[PDB]
Amino acid sequence: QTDVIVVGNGVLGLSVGVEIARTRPDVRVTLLGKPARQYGATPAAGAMLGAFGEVTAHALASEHGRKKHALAVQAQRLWPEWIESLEATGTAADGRIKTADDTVVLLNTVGHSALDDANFAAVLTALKEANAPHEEIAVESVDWIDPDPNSRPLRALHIEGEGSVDSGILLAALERSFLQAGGRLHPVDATEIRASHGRVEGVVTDDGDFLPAGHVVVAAGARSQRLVAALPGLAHRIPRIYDGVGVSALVDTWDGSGPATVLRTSNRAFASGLHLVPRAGGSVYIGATNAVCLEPRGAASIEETVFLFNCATHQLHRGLNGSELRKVQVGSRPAPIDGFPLIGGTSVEGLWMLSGTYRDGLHMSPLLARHVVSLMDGGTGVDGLREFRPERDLISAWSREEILDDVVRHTMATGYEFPWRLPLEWPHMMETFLQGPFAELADRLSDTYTPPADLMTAIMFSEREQQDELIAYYADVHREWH
Amino acid sequence: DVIVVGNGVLGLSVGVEIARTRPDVRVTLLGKPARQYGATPAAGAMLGAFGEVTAHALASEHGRKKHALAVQAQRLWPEWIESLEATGTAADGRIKTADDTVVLLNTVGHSALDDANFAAVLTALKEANAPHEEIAVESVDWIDPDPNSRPLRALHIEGEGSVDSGILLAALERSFLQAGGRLHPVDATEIRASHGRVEGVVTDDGDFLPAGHVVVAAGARSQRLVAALPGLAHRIPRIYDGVGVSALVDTWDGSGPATVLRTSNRAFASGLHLVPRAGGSVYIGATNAVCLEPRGAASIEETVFLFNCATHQLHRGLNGSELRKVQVGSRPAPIDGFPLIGGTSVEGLWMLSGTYRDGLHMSPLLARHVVSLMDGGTGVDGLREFRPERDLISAWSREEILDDVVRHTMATGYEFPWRLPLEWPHMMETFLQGPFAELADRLSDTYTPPADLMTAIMFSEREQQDELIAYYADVHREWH
Amino acid sequence: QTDVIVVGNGVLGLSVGVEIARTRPDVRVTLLGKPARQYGATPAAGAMLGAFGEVTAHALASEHGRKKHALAVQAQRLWPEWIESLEATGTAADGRIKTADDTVVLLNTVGHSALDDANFAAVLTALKEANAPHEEIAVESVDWIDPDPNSRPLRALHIEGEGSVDSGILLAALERSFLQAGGRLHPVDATEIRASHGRVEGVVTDDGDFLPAGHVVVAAGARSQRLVAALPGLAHRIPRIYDGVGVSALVDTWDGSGPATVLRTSNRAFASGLHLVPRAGGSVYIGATNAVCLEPRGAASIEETVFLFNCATHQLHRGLNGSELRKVQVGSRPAPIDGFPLIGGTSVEGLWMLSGTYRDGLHMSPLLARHVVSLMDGGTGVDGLREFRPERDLISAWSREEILDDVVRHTMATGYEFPWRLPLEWPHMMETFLQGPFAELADRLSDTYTPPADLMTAIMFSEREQQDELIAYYADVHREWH
Amino acid sequence: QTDVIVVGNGVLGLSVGVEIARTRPDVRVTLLGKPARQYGATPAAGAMLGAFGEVTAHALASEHGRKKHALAVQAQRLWPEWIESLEATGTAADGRIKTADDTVVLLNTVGHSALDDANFAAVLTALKEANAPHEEIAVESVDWIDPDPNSRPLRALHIEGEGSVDSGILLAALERSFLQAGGRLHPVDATEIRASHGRVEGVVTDDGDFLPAGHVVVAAGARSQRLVAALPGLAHRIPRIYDGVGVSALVDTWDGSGPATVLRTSNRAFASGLHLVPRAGGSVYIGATNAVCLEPRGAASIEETVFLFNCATHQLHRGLNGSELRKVQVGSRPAPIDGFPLIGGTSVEGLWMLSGTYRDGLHMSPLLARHVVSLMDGGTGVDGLREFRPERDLISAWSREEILDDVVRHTMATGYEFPWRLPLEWPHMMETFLQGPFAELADRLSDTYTPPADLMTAIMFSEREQQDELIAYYADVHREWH
Ligand SMILES: Cc1cc2nc3c(=O)[nH]c(=O)nc-3n(C[C@H](O)[C@H](O)[C@H](O)COP(=O)(O)OP(=O)(O)OC[C@H]3O[C@@H](n4cnc5c(N)ncnc54)[C@H](O)[C@@H]3O)c2cc1C
Ligand SMILES: Cc1cc2nc3c(=O)[nH]c(=O)nc-3n(C[C@H](O)[C@H](O)[C@H](O)COP(=O)(O)OP(=O)(O)OC[C@H]3O[C@@H](n4cnc5c(N)ncnc54)[C@H](O)[C@@H]3O)c2cc1C
Repeated sequence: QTDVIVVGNGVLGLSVGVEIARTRPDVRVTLLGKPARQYGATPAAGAMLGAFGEVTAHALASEHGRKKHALAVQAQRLWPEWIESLEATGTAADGRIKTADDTVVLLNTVGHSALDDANFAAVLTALKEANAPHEEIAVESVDWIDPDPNSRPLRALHIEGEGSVDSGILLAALERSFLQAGGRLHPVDATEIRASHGRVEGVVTDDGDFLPAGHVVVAAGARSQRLVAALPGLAHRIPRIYDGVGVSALVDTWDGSGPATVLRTSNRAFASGLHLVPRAGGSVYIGATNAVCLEPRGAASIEETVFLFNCATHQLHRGLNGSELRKVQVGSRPAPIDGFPLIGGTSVEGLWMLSGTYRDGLHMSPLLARHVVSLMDGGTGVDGLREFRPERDLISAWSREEILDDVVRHTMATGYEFPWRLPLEWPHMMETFLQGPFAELADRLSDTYTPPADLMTAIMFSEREQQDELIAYYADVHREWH
Repeated sequence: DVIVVGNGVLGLSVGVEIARTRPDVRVTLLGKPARQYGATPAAGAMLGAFGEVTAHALASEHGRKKHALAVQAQRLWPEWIESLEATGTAADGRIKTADDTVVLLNTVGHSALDDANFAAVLTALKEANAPHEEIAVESVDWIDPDPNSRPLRALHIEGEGSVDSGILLAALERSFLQAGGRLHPVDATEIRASHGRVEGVVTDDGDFLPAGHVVVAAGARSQRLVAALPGLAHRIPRIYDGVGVSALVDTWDGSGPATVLRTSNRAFASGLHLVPRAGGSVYIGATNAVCLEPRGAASIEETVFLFNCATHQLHRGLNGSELRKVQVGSRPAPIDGFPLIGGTSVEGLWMLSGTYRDGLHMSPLLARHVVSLMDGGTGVDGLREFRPERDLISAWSREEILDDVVRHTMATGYEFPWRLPLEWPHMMETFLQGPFAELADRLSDTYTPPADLMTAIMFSEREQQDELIAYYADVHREWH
Repeated sequence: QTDVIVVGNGVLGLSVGVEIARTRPDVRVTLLGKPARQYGATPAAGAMLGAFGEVTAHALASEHGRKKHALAVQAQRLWPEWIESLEATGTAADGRIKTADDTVVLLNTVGHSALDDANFAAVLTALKEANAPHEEIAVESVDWIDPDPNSRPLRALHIEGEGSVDSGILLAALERSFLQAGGRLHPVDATEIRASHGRVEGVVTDDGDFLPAGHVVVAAGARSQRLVAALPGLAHRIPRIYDGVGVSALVDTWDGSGPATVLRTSNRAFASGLHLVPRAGGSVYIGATNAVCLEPRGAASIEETVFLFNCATHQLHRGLNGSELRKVQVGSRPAPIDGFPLIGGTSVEGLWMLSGTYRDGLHMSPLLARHVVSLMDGGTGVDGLREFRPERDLISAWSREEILDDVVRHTMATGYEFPWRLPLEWPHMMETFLQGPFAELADRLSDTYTPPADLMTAIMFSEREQQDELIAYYADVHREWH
Repeated sequence: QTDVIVVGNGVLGLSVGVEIARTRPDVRVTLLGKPARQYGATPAAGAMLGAFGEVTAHALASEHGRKKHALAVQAQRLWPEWIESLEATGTAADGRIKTADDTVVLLNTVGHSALDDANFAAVLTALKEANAPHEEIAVESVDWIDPDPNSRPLRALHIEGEGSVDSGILLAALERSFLQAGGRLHPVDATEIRASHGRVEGVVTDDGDFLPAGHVVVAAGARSQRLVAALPGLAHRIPRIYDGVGVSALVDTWDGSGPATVLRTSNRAFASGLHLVPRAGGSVYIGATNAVCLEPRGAASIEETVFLFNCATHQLHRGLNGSELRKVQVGSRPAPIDGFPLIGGTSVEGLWMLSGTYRDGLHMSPLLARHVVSLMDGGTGVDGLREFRPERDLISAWSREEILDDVVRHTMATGYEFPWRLPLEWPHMMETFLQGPFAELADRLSDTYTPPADLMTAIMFSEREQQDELIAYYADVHREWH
């Protein structure tokens, strides 16, 4: 037997683990990661099986964005049989993975017209282009919702067959399915990947042990690039992944009710958004904030909890105000510096990566897992994932001008989403005075690379030393690839 | 001899029609250039038929009849304007200021009014086979709202436009004089009648003017003038002052929209609209408060609310624009919610009043109706329920009005817009129901005032409530 | 038996347990209660040693209020030697009970003038009458605070020798001191007090056991009256105690700093308030909401968490916005139906109660513990606590008119404290329409008893069946005592 | 000729006209100006006799500011006898000039701490230094006011003998007193001052006439510099005066009541402020906005009317909300480009100026009139007016750094005064991004001159062509004086 080590116990690590263990009787597969799931994105997720719900005008204006969207639409088709195959290893008492079949997208005025109006139109267009079943519906026909009238939706979009899963029941089902197929769970973290003669030898663990392997799959979420970056040359050949720190909450509803569908807005300032995912047992999930952090953070800020709760109680259901808080959850969306995932092989024989999936790795997991396992078996996996190979020059999916327009719009959107109340001249004054500093920052960081808006705002408000370290990083990447 | 009492749109419109149709008779029109409490000069004005539609109005038979008359009036306006402009020159300016209207739906209001009323307007347009289109908000020209106050739906109504009310008044006066009418700039103090017939009018300079016909179109003063005649105090429904505040603004860049911009009718028959004017001016309107006594000056509250709504919901550029005039006028507000149009039990005594928000729009139809009746005709088919000598109409159940007055009260909050703890609205709804139910039960066993008047009565002095209880009891005695 | 059983493991149970064990070395004292401390007030407390800080105009306008205040002033004097005696049983690593020596009371406009202006004046007058060391200080001289300018204080009052304790370190010190003095901890709950021939026999526990005793001291917080009410006649002779559900939070500050003093407002709508209590290790405590509930609740509502966080970030320090949330805490202030504590003996020989202390049982604990132990030893304990004996007709400390004025003012204060933004006619309209329903409720409940504002609002918005049950309760109490 | 022509019929022109006519009975004094008083500051004034009420920390931090304040304190002493001398020419039935004897300054939180807190402390210090009678009073003792509780004052300062006049009754009394003393009113405007051989010959009027004179006193408000600048060399020797456009209103109060004192805040963003001046007959005056405009404007903007009304109804009396609006008034405060008035003689014999008095020309009028008449008679007038001579290099009363700090604080104050509601990170973000653009503008305008904050904000948001014209102006002034 030829040993495979999967580093990471989120949706991506476990999904690849399950696929390898089921497909490869010739391999012993060991999966690393602790039950604490420190900084874990997956346990903090609702989660929405978001393909069309995730559409933004800005994403679909780039070739790379359209390619990512096509993969999300393909992933949706795999979910019914994937769920069936995971539930089959359990019993009724393990609970149901699927919590909703459909999604309603709501349009209210608690946000920027330049994001919410543009994104609602882009979602409609993407659905029509895909010939996907959907209907614009009367807001009056949306069941369950009880918004503040001043925060109410005036348009609503029903998307058929775009639903949600319980992320906790999914994780439990993946672990159980992994064990059933002969996989071994080793509850320790990788400290170091060992390689020599251009080949992986295995992994040093944080209990001081060494585990030998012919294949190492890195699916360590936001830690994935930092782990691989220690190997020779790879610090400037694997795009950096940061922590997209997200806050969500589990609430026991006042009357034990919940909506029959996912309820969501389109993506909002700096890839945040508002949604409610149904759960069993009189619980609802509400999400979810997003802030790119240059270092990991495992606790919610006061600001994040207040913003999430204020949005949900005003825009979705005022009944949530009197509902009991059961849990505040925090996890790190793996946020790639060039805005696209890191999926496939490396220049190191037997070294694979599955990371940088940001807001929709959980949704894409069955497709991504099958792609990487096909590559490991000498196949070509899924068409169109070649552009997202982990060992690459940074992608430039947008012009600097497009990103500078976007970062100012997203900054203004943090105001409109609050929502603020300002003198009417103040917004245009702030727009005018935001342009110059962001243009200056972009010019200073690099002659060739521009970070997307989500990362550019984090860099703008970081320490001088952190900005200078990123200037050096971008210059070493340019040197490596040009 | 014919005497028209009142120099608003209704008095002058009937004056012009009489003078043009009866060249053998002397027609004299009373009223002063000051136009004290005058509704017409304070109007934009919108030729609002479909724009005026509410779910609540169209749920009553009387409301559907009023709406049918508004739709009929629209058809008369192009030829009416042509006939008034024909008596003038290019230099008098144009009566028509816009051909079309855009209705905007934003969330700066109550869902129970704005969502219901937008759906009712759409249905009314489709039922009437009126040309209209739901349009993308992005395609509405000129507007620059606060994003948190922006519309998410917009409705283009073709051939529903606006007039300059000042140029209309000047054109009516000029057309009246051209047709042989006489303007006598004094007020009527008293209508003289004996042996069941009008003799004429005593004026406030002490003179007596004889007449075979007296047409009362004195706006909110109309019923008080006729109520002095024997028996008529409890046979002519009372008319109150629907005090409205509007403003003329010189825009920062001299621009204006090509269409009327408006919301549907809001709390207590207020609303937000912009009517285009010539010369880099726009009209913004308009507040509404039923007052048991007349008021000729704007409150601070009314000016701030009108300006706040226009700058946030229509165009932030209006914030830096110059205020040219704050206008105040009294919408004639009938106690039973419907106009007073036609003849009386007194031979030669006619009334044209109680038109509230849309007398100006209905004026050519109403003028032609009353002139047809004066000539022995039957005028316009659907006006019979709105005869001025009547028992008070009960167009809605007490329950419907109690639901409406609580919704309108809550709408004053959502329209501000307020920011409150989330439990407060349901708490206020619960504690508003009892007092309004108690007031309604106390006022009368049979009559219920509509929401606009019920809120004014709720917050009036005990003595004013008791006087209204006596009024309602004397009306019941008279008609039952 | 000369055995003593203390029922409850909060500050009051443990404080009386320690005093009994130290003063009666020949007797076995057993203390009941579980480490979970379900609904526990003490673990959720900051806690402030609040005497002058707790002063309201409304409390000091009643004879009973002035008597309660005199006891709080007396309790303050006991704290230095009490803390010394508790720390003496531990070592350096157990940490310090005292976290601050002084308090600053802040006056801002994020509240009702009828509460905050009246209460600030009452605190000043109480300090001057007691000849207590204090100073009105310039707001600019208050260290650490960084309020939103629109939420800033314009007056500030320094109170010397009014400080705070770490409630967690206090509980650990009381348990350790109890063991050191020969006390036994039995981690089970009392289900039933056994009595016959007018005398306590002991306690049935929830593991089915029977523990014999000559003395039973009930300090079970908000459960105290429900436990004793099962004994013959006592349902209408021991005033009911409800749950004053309070939400607080532990925050790790952005820079590890904290204030050197307690920072607080005066008591606000329905005995809520805003305060920050210093803690060791770069943590601060923020508190604290209050809602009287007719049934217990062990979880924070969304509303409570948002209100607490919004007040602290605007009125105390905007830096708390970016600070990490470590814990949301929930506990039940024991809320007596007649507004005064239940301290002393009963008509049942050997049955004692220490409860109904609402906002300041922790502060009064050393005085209350010494009072009850003196009574148990045949003394008269502390002068002025005989009015607060647990077996009594309901106190009527205020006229019905005073309470109706108070409940409308407190209702309006929930608006001003938010703070709301309303059309200027709405407040007077709401005041006018609130008076009638509260007058009607008060008249319907009883001809003789009026619940204080905090309880009256809970009864106003309770189910018809709960109102009717309270009407019957008040009628059975009147029958028993008249 | 020994004939005197006064150009201007505001408080300054009429005050100097009265003093000349009374002191020189042997000479013909003619006063020009029309009853419309186009752009007139005086008729739009309340007016407050503001000396201590006008104190700001920023003004008193400069030597020129302390000199201006000393003149305001000296002017206050003249008012009782000045009023007596004007009322003596009339009867009871002419009405009373004085409408209040005293002023209450209110401190609320509807503003920037960096202006309102600093200015309240500066007012207190200035009063103590001048030995002026005053008292800090309980807010509860301020009669009449009925603020929104969230907008209420927490501190109040009673200033004795700092009152108000009815500006309309003052103008009528000055005209009557002028005629009584032999003055002639000629209701036309001056178009041109004629001078040759370094001496005034007289004035061309806008009806084409020529009026000869040995003395011409220019008190034409904001038109005063434009009139004199036409004479040879004077275009860069007389500092420019702009229009400080101010909006005020007359309101008939709901019940005919008014306060017994002036009610005011200290000066606020860009020399705006909130005040109520009592009037006879159930009327109150409310003021007053301020905006420096590079061209005159005779109509109120929507923004100005809403801001004035919102502040008065929330911060002074909610009863004003239901009160009737009688008149919106607009006048131009003469706003000198270097921040100080233009008072005294010129290089042209017999040519005098009284202008650039901004917020307190009306208050200073009796002192300024006496100063100019003393100079015309060969005296030295009032001590300390020498720096404010009209023919001068632009004053630099503050460092560029002081003005840049001030303009950012005033910009932020437009937010806090609204008052806005924003996410807590936004204010520091806006402060950071406002500094650079104002620093850049200041550096670009001139190497030596810096406009005060009120003018700098108007220049920042003016057209490029208007900025360039001001750069040229500053360079021509530097050339003339260096
Ligand atoms: C703010 C506002 C906005 C409006 N907007 C619109 C709009 O968009 N569309 C629309 O269709 N309509 C609008 N209206 C007007 C509405 O249609 C009215 O119902 C209509 O204008 C009433 O006309 P009237 O001639 O009956 O009354 P008025 O216009 O009030 O004319 C009555 C006249 O009679 C005079 N008078 C009083 N007593 C006497 C007496 N004793 N003798 C002689 N004369 C006397 C008065 O001084 C007055 O000039 C608006 C009104 C207001 C106040
Ligand atoms: C948010 C908040 C903030 C506060 N802040 C302050 C402050 O700043 N200053 C101050 O002085 N005080 C403060 N307090 C506390 C206040 O003084 C309380 O009145 C006091 O803590 C009550 O103590 P207790 O021991 O009576 O009750 P608790 O602390 O409730 O203890 C009772 C214990 O008995 C247990 N129990 C219940 N039933 C049984 C049973 N059948 N058998 C055995 N055990 C049982 C419970 O689980 C619980 O642990 C605060 C409280 C809250 C909720």
